[PDB]
Amino acid sequence: GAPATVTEQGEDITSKKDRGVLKIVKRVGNGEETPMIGDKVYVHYKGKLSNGKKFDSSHDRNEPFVFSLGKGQVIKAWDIGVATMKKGEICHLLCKPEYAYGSAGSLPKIPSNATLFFEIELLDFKGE
Repeated sequence: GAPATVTEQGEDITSKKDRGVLKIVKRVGNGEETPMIGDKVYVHYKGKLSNGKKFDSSHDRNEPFVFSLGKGQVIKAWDIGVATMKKGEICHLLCKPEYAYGSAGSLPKIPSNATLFFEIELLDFKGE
């Protein structure tokens, strides 16, 4: 399924080249520009564990997830991954634990040492 495919066929987008964050572009976005550091980004997402269980989805809330890019407001894999996206893009992101919740996890749903799968849609980005 999709998690296996991004694991086996995804692009390493880390600057360290450690395969900690893998990406596949699923829907091509608009033009060329990607957000810049500090922009207010609006996304929809769904996340799953490696046991197949969905842990969260913004679609279920009828509102986007909003954060300031490149400021450590989200897990490392998201700062890295969302920075590569075009407006309107949908991607799949595989996040090894060192770029996610590490040994701590996120209690109760995300266990220790968890590799995470996300589908992410970049809705919009704005400077303030």
